[PDB]
Amino acid sequence: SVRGANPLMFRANVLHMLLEFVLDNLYLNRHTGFSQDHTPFTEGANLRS
Amino acid sequence: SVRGANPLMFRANVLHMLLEFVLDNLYLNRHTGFSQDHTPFTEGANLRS
Repeated sequence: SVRGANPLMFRANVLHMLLEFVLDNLYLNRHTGFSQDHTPFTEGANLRS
Repeated sequence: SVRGANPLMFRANVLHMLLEFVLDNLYLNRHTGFSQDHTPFTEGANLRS
């Protein structure tokens, strides 16, 4: 069945999915500049672009 | 808008305008010649041309 799955491998497949979810979050955030606000919604705030 | 100005930039605008005023007002003063008149409402004064 395309719409079916065996309940006896739920734990194994869920924790393999957790492994891939960790391995796709292996990066470093990079500094990408800022710009001083000109509209008065947030006074003096520097927003990342 | 073509007729708009940011109210957060008013002070910088006014300071730049006063700087333009002072830099426009940097001159010396010529001694041009003057001519004596004989006016019934200004007797013998030495008015300048």
